[PDB]
Amino acid sequence: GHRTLASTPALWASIPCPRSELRLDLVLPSGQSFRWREQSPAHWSGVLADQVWTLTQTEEQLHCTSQASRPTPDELEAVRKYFQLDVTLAQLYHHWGSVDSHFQEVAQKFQGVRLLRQDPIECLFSFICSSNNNIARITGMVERLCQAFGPRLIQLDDVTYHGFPSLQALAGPEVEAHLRKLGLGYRARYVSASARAILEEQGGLAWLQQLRESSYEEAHKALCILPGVGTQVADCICLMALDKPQAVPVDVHMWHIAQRDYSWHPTTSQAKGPSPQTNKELGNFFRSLWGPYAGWAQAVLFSADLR
Amino acid sequence: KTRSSRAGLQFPVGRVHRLLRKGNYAERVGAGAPVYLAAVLEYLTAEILELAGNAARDNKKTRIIPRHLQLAIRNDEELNKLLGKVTIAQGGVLPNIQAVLLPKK
Amino acid sequence: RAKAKTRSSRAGLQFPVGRVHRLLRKGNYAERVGAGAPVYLAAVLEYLTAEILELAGNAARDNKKTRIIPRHLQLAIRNDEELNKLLGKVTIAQGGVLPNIQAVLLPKK
Amino acid sequence: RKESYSVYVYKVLKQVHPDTGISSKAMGIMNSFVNDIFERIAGEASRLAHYNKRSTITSREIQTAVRLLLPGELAKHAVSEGTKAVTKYTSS
Amino acid sequence: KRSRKESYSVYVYKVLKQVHPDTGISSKAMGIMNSFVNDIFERIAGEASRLAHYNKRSTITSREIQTAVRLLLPGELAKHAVSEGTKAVTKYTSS
Amino acid sequence: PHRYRPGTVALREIRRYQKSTELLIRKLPFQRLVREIAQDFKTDLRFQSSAVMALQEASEAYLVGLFEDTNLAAIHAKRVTIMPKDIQLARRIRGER
Amino acid sequence: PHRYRPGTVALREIRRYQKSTELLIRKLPFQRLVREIAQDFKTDLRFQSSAVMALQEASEAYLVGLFEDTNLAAIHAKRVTIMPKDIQLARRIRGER
Amino acid sequence: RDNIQGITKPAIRRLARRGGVKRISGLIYEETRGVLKVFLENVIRDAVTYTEHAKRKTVTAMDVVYALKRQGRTLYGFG
Amino acid sequence: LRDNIQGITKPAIRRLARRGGVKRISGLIYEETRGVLKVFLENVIRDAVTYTEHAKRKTVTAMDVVYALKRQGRTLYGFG
DNA sequence: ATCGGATGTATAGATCTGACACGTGCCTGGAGACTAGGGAGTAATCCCCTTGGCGGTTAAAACGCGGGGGACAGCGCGTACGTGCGTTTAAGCGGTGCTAGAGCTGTCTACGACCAATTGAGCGGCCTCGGCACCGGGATTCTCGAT
DNA sequence: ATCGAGAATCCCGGTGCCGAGGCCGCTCAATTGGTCGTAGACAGCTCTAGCACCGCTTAAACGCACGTACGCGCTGTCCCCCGCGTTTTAACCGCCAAGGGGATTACTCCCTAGTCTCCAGGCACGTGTCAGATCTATACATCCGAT
Repeated sequence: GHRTLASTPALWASIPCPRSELRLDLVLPSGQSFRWREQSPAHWSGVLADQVWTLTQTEEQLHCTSQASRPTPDELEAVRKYFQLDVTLAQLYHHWGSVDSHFQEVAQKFQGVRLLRQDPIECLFSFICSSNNNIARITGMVERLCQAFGPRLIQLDDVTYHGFPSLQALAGPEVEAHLRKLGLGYRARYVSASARAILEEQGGLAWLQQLRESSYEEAHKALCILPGVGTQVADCICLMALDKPQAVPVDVHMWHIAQRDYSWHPTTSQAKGPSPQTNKELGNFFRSLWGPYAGWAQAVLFSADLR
Repeated sequence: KTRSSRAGLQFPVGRVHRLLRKGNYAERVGAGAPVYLAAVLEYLTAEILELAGNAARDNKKTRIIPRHLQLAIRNDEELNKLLGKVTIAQGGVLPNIQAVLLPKK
Repeated sequence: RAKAKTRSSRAGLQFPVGRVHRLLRKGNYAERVGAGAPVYLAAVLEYLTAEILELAGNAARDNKKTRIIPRHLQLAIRNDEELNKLLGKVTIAQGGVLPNIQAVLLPKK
Repeated sequence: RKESYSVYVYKVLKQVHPDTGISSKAMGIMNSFVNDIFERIAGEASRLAHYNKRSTITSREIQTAVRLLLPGELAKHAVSEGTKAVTKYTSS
Repeated sequence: KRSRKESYSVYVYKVLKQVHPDTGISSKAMGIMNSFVNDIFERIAGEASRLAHYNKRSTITSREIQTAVRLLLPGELAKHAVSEGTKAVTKYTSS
Repeated sequence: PHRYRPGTVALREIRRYQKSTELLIRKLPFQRLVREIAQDFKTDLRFQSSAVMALQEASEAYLVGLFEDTNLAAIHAKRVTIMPKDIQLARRIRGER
Repeated sequence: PHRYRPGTVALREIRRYQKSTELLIRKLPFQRLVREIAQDFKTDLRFQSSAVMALQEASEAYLVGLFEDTNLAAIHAKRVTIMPKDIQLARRIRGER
Repeated sequence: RDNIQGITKPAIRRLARRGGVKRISGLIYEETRGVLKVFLENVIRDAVTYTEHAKRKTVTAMDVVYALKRQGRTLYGFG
Repeated sequence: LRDNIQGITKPAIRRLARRGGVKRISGLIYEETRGVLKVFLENVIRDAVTYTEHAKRKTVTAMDVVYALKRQGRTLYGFG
């Protein structure tokens, strides 16, 4: 079964990390990644760097674990990179708090909300399933998508973990029809259609991976081409999988936050409600308010608004 | 010489042709149109008058009165349809009684 | 020749006056048509259009629909008494019927 | 100098019943009937001419107006009588 | 080209936006409005033509259209229509 | 003495008035009613005699037609007597109101 | 089990077909009927699809109006079922008979 | 100056008899007076309006015939 | 073509009655309304075909049907 | 009124899309500006016909009973029509292929508008007499108790 | 369950009487010739949408098995609308007056048809910009059989 810090002590390794720098309960189930489950209280399990892990935290430490031994230093580095631990959240909160008193009020109660370094492919298809949907549902869809087309890893209790599907697999024959039986709705083709476009028209995996060196403007532009990947989804990918920290998603949640917490309204736009250019304007508004890491500040308020 | 006699009619072709133009029903009017209209008017008048004369003779009267016209109109299922939504003044109604009203035997 | 100004705007109108005047000429209604008759008629037409469009917009807002469909037009005509009297003998294409059930048909408690 | 069809209705009455008379009280109804039928036919002929973008009222227009207004059995005889009359008028 | 076919679409659209500046209208509704305005135009014009013939007149002035409006439009609808139409005629006469 | 069973005299006068062609309505009360109604639309209105006569003929023709329709409704409802339900059913189905 | 009472699935779908705005009759059978009727007046006639649609819509409106009048006539006779006698009564009152 | 009561009870009975009616209820004797008043108002409205358009002060029979024809109840015998 | 009035099935009549506010249906209603529909369609199609023939055409357009309904007394909006 | 199943609506970290809105090219129908003649407004006037009045007359409307027959409520029966479930079926949709005639243009003709002269017909106007309404007497049809 | 008394309604005969209809003058609109202008009859060409077929999906029609609610026949009650006698009252009906307004005549003057330039409002068409719908799970709200 799933390990716990108390049951198999000699299988856990720690990483210096204060709760002020990271709160797993505020990051893993908040819509960034849909692959983590609190199988046991305060213990989150999921796939990280092609293998299963269980993570749990004390006050100043982040504890990590057919493994038959404690995580190695090399493996632990995989975890630090996933949580981008070289970035000091305390410095970011300070800055955002200094230029936005509302953020300061919220930030007092929701510390440790950071951003996850992610894999481009997993991020692209998970958010293609994020559209017009709720986190609870999205989570199920992504799980069934991985069980059906992803590599089988290991089994803990009655849970069999799977790696994320490859482009070749998602581009396979009759994938759409399968995913509709798996309840993906119309997003089923979006998945099939985007895998093929990438493989047969954009120059495969290399095309998506190269975007990480490209500019936010370029990257976002490149992604909007893919079926199911309009402005909100593209920004999600840029921010969470392509290292574009200034990329601000503009969903219903950030729509409400802007309105009630900043009394914001479109000025350059035409419409008074959500539209492609009002959404674009809201994004710039947040960028001019918080700066270069505006997307990360967005992640904090979004997580807090879920609560 | 008269266009009524020349067409073998009794209704005035000239008068119908005047009324057709004065009434400005269209910019122009044909020559056979008043003749055709006069013929139709004559035939309808003959039909009404023939049934009215029969109805008047049925009641031993050699003079036609509006009651005879109403009886003749209502006794023909085609002419009644043609004049379904119109009233003959002092024409009365068609005598009928529903069978339920009639006394028990 | 001065700046060209339409007769519809001289009368502060929206429905056309030249078009209505031409139609009156070409409909063979009478030999001559007065100058003010097309203006009046256009005013009556625009008022009636504004009335029906007001009712249709209210019906559309009640149904939370931004655009106006024939169903809203038919419902607006049937709800208002005067317009229903005006358009009693007129069928609206795919307009539907006014929702009503006779009280006798309803169940007993 | 009002104008009425009393003379023509009387002539038709003499043709259909040589020994029966008509009261002027009903002859007024005859006038108001022939005038009404004339108005009803000419109105449909005018609409026909305007419908087909035409500007002339012809025998075809009147015949179609009759075919539209009068019912089956009466309209067949009306059409036949009109056709015979116009044929005779053209032949003469 | 498909010939000059004269429709009231633009005028109806202008009235609709002057009444509710943020509501669109479908093509079926414009077709119905076009048929409606043509029907009412034919009805009022025919009635006024009948008035012109009855009074043995020769022209259709404003007051025959006024009388036709009072015959056709029921009650307060006719009242409002006459009032606004006389407003428009006075505005037109004042150039 | 001699008393007719009820209904037989009620079936009589039906034949009499169907064969009849008079007006069945007193002329002066109807003329005064017409003038009273015309006051609501204009003061000091004159009427030709033939105008009042035509109004009378049209009014009674309409009333007889309405009574025929209500009679059809009355027999239809397994009844013999007219009730205001019949007047209103006939007016509504005909489309008057 | 689960069985509904006969009064419910009537008012249900009465509300539905008063809210909705379909045509309620399959298009092709009506088209073939129109063709067959038009055969008697002329042979080898070709109907514009809009003409068939207009005929269908007008027939739907006429039949719904007739059914409303028939329901009123049925309710007048202390009945909730429409009988044919209701249909010819409504037609007779309206003037179609 | 109420004059609707001039349409007496026996005249209403006579009209119903011509309609072909055996028995009349009491409430008819006022319901049909109301109906007749409504119809006369509707017709005389158009008649007086025609008189106004023609700028006369007498209501001719021809105006009544026109008004009746406008409502679909054409009348023969006067014009 | 023959025997096409049966194409208007009993469920179609039931749906029409339900739209018309009718709660419950007898048995002879279907035959009676098929007869009524035949009569009404004959009445409108005769005038439509007459309108078409007067224009020397072999195609019955929606415009002629609209004019025929206007004469019949329905004045159908929408089409043209 | 209460309660557990059936339905119905709002919503959920967006996206697509057939329909609509809008911009623009381009003409053709509306405007501006003149004249011409006649339709309509206006002043004067005359008759007639609608309004108002009075007095006799009596037909018809109001009123009051007696009663009986028809509306109405209740009630039992029975059956047929609503409802649900499984089984055909042909409606509907997408696609392809073909051509009948709908819809335009082009030309020229013959058919109707229009005007001048002519003449007869069908409209007021007037006078007669016979078809028809009315009164009365008598023959005989339906109704309603007697038996 | 079929006859007389009694109204009641035709049949017939006499008796006025006032419209129906036959002449008569006439004058204004129908008829006839002739000229000129353009609506459309006839030819001809294009293309489009109506028809015809065909394969596949699947919502919808059909048929059969229930079972309970509604149509209908039957009884009993009571009430209110008939038929009829009696009283009144207001409508008919014959006069009278009388003057308001509808019709008619003769100016006369502005108002709209007709025509010729001249131009921009609206139509046709080509791109942006979207409101409705979207698969399905879920959180409620709402209705309905059973209690």
